[PDB]
Amino acid sequence: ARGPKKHLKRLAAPHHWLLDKLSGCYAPRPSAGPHKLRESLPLIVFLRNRLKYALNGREVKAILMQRHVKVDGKVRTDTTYPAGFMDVITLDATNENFRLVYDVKGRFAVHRITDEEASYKLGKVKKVQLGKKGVPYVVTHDGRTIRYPDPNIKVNDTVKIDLASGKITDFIKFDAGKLVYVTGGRNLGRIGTIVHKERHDGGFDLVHIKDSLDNTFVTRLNNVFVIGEQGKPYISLPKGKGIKLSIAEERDRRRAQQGL
Amino acid sequence: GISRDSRHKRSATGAKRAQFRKKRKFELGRQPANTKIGAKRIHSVRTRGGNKKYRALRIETGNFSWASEGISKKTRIAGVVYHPSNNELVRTNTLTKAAIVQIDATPFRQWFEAHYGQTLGKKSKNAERKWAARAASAKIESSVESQFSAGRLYACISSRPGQSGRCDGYILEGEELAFYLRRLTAKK
Amino acid sequence: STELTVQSERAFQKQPHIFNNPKVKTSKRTKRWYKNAGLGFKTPKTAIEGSYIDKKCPFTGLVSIRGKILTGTVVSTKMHRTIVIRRAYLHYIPKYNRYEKRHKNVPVHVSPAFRVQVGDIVTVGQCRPISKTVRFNVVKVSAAAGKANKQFAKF
Amino acid sequence: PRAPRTYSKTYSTPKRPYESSRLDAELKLAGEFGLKNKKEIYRISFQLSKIRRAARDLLTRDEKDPKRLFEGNALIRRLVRVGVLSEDKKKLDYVLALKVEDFLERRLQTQVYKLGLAKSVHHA
RNA sequence: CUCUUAAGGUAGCCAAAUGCCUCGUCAUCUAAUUAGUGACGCGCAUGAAUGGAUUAACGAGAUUCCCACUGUCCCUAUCUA
RNA sequence: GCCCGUCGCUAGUACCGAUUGAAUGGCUUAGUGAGGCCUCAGGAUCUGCUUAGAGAAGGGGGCAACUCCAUCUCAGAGCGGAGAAUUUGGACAAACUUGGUCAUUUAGAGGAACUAAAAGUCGUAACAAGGUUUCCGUAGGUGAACCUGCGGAAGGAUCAU
RNA sequence: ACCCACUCGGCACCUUACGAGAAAUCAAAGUCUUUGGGUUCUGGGGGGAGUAUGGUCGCAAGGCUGAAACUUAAAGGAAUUG
RNA sequence: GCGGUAAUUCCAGCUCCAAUAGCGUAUAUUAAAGUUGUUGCAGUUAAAAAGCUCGUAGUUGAACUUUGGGCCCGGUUGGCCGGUCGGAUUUCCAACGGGGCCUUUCCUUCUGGCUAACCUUGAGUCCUUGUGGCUCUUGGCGAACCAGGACUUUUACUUUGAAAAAAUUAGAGUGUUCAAAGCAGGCGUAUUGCUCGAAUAUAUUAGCAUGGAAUAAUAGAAUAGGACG
RNA sequence: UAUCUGGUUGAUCCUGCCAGUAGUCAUAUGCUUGUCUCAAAGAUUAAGCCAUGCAUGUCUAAGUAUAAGCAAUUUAUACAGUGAAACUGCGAAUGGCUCAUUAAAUCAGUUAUCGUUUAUUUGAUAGUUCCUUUACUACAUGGUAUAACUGUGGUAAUUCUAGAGCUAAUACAUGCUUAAAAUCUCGACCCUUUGGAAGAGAUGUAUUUAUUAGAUAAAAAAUCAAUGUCUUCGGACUCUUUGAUGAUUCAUAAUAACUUUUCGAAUCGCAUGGCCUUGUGCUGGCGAUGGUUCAUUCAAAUUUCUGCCCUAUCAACUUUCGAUGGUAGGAUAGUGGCCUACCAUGGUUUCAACGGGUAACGGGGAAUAAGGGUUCGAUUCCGGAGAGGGAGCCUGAGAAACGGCUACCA
Ligand SMILES: [Mg+2]
Ligand SMILES: [Mg+2]
Ligand SMILES: [Mg+2]
Ligand SMILES: [Mg+2]
Ligand SMILES: [Mg+2]
Ligand SMILES: [Mg+2]
Ligand SMILES: [Mg+2]
Ligand SMILES: [Mg+2]
Ligand SMILES: [Mg+2]
Ligand SMILES: [Mg+2]
Ligand SMILES: [Mg+2]
Ligand SMILES: [Mg+2]
Ligand SMILES: [Mg+2]
Ligand SMILES: [Mg+2]
Ligand SMILES: [Mg+2]
Ligand SMILES: [Mg+2]
Ligand SMILES: [Mg+2]
Ligand SMILES: [Mg+2]
Ligand SMILES: [Mg+2]
Ligand SMILES: [Mg+2]
Ligand SMILES: [Mg+2]
Ligand SMILES: [Mg+2]
Ligand SMILES: [Mg+2]
Ligand SMILES: [Mg+2]
Ligand SMILES: [Mg+2]
Ligand SMILES: [Mg+2]
Ligand SMILES: [Mg+2]
Ligand SMILES: [Mg+2]
Ligand SMILES: [Mg+2]
Ligand SMILES: [Mg+2]
Ligand SMILES: [Mg+2]
Ligand SMILES: [Mg+2]
Ligand SMILES: [Mg+2]
Ligand SMILES: [Mg+2]
Ligand SMILES: [Mg+2]
Ligand SMILES: [Mg+2]
Ligand SMILES: [Mg+2]
Ligand SMILES: [Mg+2]
Ligand SMILES: [Mg+2]
Ligand SMILES: [Mg+2]
Ligand SMILES: [Mg+2]
Ligand SMILES: [Mg+2]
Ligand SMILES: [Mg+2]
Ligand SMILES: [Mg+2]
Ligand SMILES: [Mg+2]
Ligand SMILES: [Mg+2]
Repeated sequence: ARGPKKHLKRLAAPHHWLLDKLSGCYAPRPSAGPHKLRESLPLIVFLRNRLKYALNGREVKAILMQRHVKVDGKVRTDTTYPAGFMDVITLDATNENFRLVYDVKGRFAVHRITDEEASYKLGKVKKVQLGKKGVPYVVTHDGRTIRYPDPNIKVNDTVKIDLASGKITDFIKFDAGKLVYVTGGRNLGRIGTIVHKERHDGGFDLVHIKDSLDNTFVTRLNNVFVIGEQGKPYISLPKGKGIKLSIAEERDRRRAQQGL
Repeated sequence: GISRDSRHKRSATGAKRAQFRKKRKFELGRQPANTKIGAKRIHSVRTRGGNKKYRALRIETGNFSWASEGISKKTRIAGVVYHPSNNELVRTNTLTKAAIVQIDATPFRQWFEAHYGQTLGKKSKNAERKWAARAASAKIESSVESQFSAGRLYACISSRPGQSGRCDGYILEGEELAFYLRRLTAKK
Repeated sequence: STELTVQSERAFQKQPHIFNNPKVKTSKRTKRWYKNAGLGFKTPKTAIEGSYIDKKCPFTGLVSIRGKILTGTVVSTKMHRTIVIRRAYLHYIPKYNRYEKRHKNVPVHVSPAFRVQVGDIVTVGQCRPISKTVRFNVVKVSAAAGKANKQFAKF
Repeated sequence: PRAPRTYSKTYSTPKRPYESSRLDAELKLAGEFGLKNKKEIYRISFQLSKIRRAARDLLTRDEKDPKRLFEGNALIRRLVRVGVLSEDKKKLDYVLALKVEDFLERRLQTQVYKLGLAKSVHHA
């Protein structure tokens, strides 16, 4: 329709944002950025609808315009800026550090992290090609380019990132039996270690998953993000550790914790 | 303007299709360069998303590669001789791709009689060396040799002058030359 | 379809950027290029042995096969280097909880590395638009004749 | 451009409009519990109508079905929690039985009357 | 019902090249129509090889309208033999 | 008792119908064809690079000879740019004139139906062996229902020699 | 040629009614709310009307195809008693 | 269907009924309608079997091809005890499913990469008189899937799953004073915070991924131009 | 949440419809109307016509200030604050409204781009620019020509503008530069061998063409043409380098050149510091705007499979004037009969083509509660289409835009 679309209507915004139906019409439209529009948390939704730190959005621009907030170490004044999976949100004032990571309901959770863990991040390499002048490069789900990676680093492997500087310190090959975080589908937010991979030339490989409850499931490879080894992750998981109890199981936990 | 859509143009069953919306600008098309020979004249064309396209009208010189000699030179394009699509392009000396032309050949003779010290048709120390390390090389070819006598070489335009503004090609050799030669005289 | 001449057209038919130097004497004449399309389709020997050009061939040509892979039965071999196949299927009509025989006809380019006869089941695979209609290219012949030499004379 | 403000209605209306038995039966409910409308009876029997429906639907699923368990126990505990469903009959073939007055007996209209405090449901 | 006949005009058709009255009445075409056409019919006096009705095709036949065309006209002028 | 048709009255509906009838909308032949766009020309003017003159400047470093860079100023000369009005030829193509086609409506003297409708006039066709058993197909005929010829049917008034 | 018994395959009658049906009746008109062997065709209140219209076939008479506006509370079937 | 002189239908008065901040009329549509009939109609006489046969498309179409037997493995309810400080698991037990074996039994197939599994056994033993029990390397499982080569009769059905917008709908939690709603809210040290949420389901026809091999199609070897090597 | 009742007859049982009955996020209309919450609303008919007002503008320390503007104070004799006007930039292609056209179109679910364009965001990304190469080319930084403005004016009239005089830039138009190294063709000389050499030029990126590398399906030899490195001078060459995909002529690189040569900072704000051979020398802090190619992101454009209402009183349809396919080209951002040329005779259909109707935008969905269904969706979300009707086009990353222009019709 004649060009780029600059608005977002409520009910059109993604549901893992948890925006209320009423109280206006529109939603914040995530800016162009590191993360896809439909998977992302604009700074306003974070600094307001989650952290309850600012009541307006008019207030939320007052916070960012003092450069309290910094994403992955750079400052970031953009209200709708598309923050996303694995990004580190730091408030200079209030000494606070976050990493954006998934619920088992598929929602971004407020997750507080240590000051020292806040200086690195996990990229998933989406592609690795041979660039200009023979320099091979790697690019990560968040749209970083790292020139001169290790030759052994292939697509679907994940990557540890210096933040402060850009460079890749370590990588984790995509391997049968490695700690996996589902980003996509209804299994979004579950954490399952990789049983085995269905091939399917022509498209859509499938990655079989078994979490630490010995429950199993399947997703498309595109939705599989390697975080580490069974047991030891390379990041601090959110509470619940991506297991996914049934409605029954969850009705009991919430009604067993009662006595005041 | 011109429109490259499929919305006109009956469906495969032959059914007549109604007109749905209007002409969009992104299905547009423009008129042929119909590029001619001599006296370089080029107009750029502002295309989708910035992106100049250079529409050549009237080109004299081009850059032509002897492929078996692995060298490229710039010569006068003399004229159009054969065209597969339409003959009026030949008769008008219009330059398009796949057009068969004739070119100067003196830039190619000067290279050959220097590089090979042999010449065609019919003393320095280092040069004497080089010219010996060559031939058993220099046998050229008949149908390519007799063309230097006339001083004009058959080459097929490999570029798109109404697109790039360049008129470029490669000297005819091998089977290609044998082909288009038969076409010439058994049509001529 | 094709069938002989190889060189009959107003333009010289060749493969792009496949050069044979006339200086270097060769016992094969022209050098010929090909590939495997993928997905397991054997690139048939008549493509590598052949002299035909066909830039729409999935093996010796400049088209890639990607997207749908379908099978239908050959209903028409008439137009040059292309055929029409019928694909039947039953369509479920819920109110009556029953099906009806339907069909579509898919125009598809066929390289003259296959000899296609009408009645042949043929495996076909998708394409960039080749023409106004043809979106598919013939990648395997799963049929043969269906008792052609069993059509012969008496005792 | 807004969210639709949604809604639904609370009452159903009787099929056969003039039935001496049903009009006798209904007025007696308004007489006992202090109602101003036949709609206040219509409203309740509509609530009951769907509860029976949900209970009818669950009762057809297998016993110890995940859905039947989650939604069946939840319907029950809510009917207990207000006081319509008796603590013994807690397994929902009674919610399938029930009746209108069990809901009417639970109205703050009536409970202000039930222990003193009112004396004549109209004064309530 | 009455007189009365050899029988008392049937199927058709119509102000028709057949209708006095008559420039019939209605409709249509026109600015306007004693014109034309379509209807109407107690039809002075229509009508069945005195042939009735219909009818493609044909007509230097009679008649009405339209398009084109025009010095027929408005309104006349000039040229050649 | 029931009951059928012509004939007569009021009212309504749709049909046929001279007008080679009318109106709206969608395509569309032929002819004419605005406009921007592409293109051959054009040069209202206003500059460019080059070549030479005359009058002054600044020194590459000398005692006379010798000599580069940038800048302004008027007789005079070669080889490219800008670029208005204008204009050649195009593709695109609105629109006008005259036709045709499809769809949807619609006026009309008159004609001919049907209904409301029960009834009025004329007869008695059907219902009783309905007073000539009834009905079917066909064909001719008569104010009207109907009559009559040739074949059927029983739904007959005969399950029977 | 006849008689007697059996068996196919016919044209029918007789008695039954498990069964079916609004009944009259029906070895199918049965095995149908305990509703599904396979398949073709036609009907959807009465009148308008087998009319109009278009197409099509015919020498013609006419045949096949075949509406609507409007009207209307019945029309109709079998059986009962008069 | 009432009204032509005592009108239970009109015009009023009285009284009464139903629904009630709403109630009536008109139009449409849905249920009633098994009067559109797949579920599920009807056609001798009520509407309805084409005068008759042939016949293409279409729909439909007899029966038969691994059935039966033996062993192993481990699951999920439920019984009788409960050992225990409402829930626990072993032995006893039936029941119902799943996997894999061997019975003449391709499992696509080589060429190794791999092994988790016992025909192994190398020692013997925790311990109930011992096949109750697993750690444990030196001759001895292929398929559990890597990846390369070489090839593969086509389907319908059904299972599970992925890919999947929100609002709607179904539905859980929460006392908006009730409710339609909303997605809130609930706790203290109410002087400097603590804390659960913001589920779940449907989402089919098509495409994709996985299991099943009944039912129903399809192809195969007869001028052998067969199958193996 | 699986119900029926009144009407054919003297009475009966049927067939069958009419009537009743109930609901409607379904409109109207009548009578009636006190409170809380919620709040649809010129869709239907006329995508008919429109008075007037409003609905798109926009500035940071950080592109341009001699306002003859305001403030003056506070160091600022080039400027420095604030700041109209105007330039320059970006935006006006989002939003909002409507549902006319539209029936294999749209739309939906599912695909494809190994068939493309993409402002912005986000990550990366540039020592090469001159020239016969000692009497050098502004790099301590090259050129004018304009608004606003000043003044003279024209017209009944408009967001009309003319002649005249100035002056800016991140506007316009120009134009220098930087290490080392290696590889290539040339080659003055010298000397015969098996042969080697000073020093001359070329080599950024982009553009266009031709050529080459981009291996790999398990192992070995000989000969021809060239021509590499190492001599223990017959001869040997040993270690030998390899990216991604199911798939590529892929990514990337090599050679000969080609170009009215793309880009490679003549920009702006803050701070002002080191360092000696004391030149105001040579350095140097934080970040702004830019800039080429690649990536990411917002997108776009096409695109695979399957699915639309009524209609045979529509059975044949498609190729005038592309209909179906082949070759070549042109055009496109790019695939493609998109278009042209040449060639062929193809493509669809009773499994309903083609045609007609639609009081037809499609979808998420709505109404009706045994189930099966029937009916509806202009309309709060998604997609598409439009701006009185048609067509055309400038600007631009993006529009065939209409609160843009041009033309025709009304
Ligand atoms: Mg935004
Ligand atoms: Mg052909
Ligand atoms: Mg007359
Ligand atoms: Mg006359
Ligand atoms: Mg007279
Ligand atoms: Mg006249
Ligand atoms: Mg007349
Ligand atoms: Mg007369
Ligand atoms: Mg006479
Ligand atoms: Mg005659
Ligand atoms: Mg006459
Ligand atoms: Mg006329
Ligand atoms: Mg012109
Ligand atoms: Mg009689
Ligand atoms: Mg009689
Ligand atoms: Mg008679
Ligand atoms: Mg009868
Ligand atoms: Mg009285
Ligand atoms: Mg009264
Ligand atoms: Mg069924
Ligand atoms: Mg019926
Ligand atoms: Mg009958
Ligand atoms: Mg069978
Ligand atoms: Mg395998
Ligand atoms: Mg009656
Ligand atoms: Mg009656
Ligand atoms: Mg009666
Ligand atoms: Mg009704
Ligand atoms: Mg509206
Ligand atoms: Mg409107
Ligand atoms: Mg100032
Ligand atoms: Mg300033
Ligand atoms: Mg919009
Ligand atoms: Mg100038
Ligand atoms: Mg026919
Ligand atoms: Mg072509
Ligand atoms: Mg419409
Ligand atoms: Mg609709
Ligand atoms: Mg809609
Ligand atoms: Mg619809
Ligand atoms: Mg409408
Ligand atoms: Mg309007
Ligand atoms: Mg028009
Ligand atoms: Mg427009
Ligand atoms: Mg407007
Ligand atoms: Mg607009």
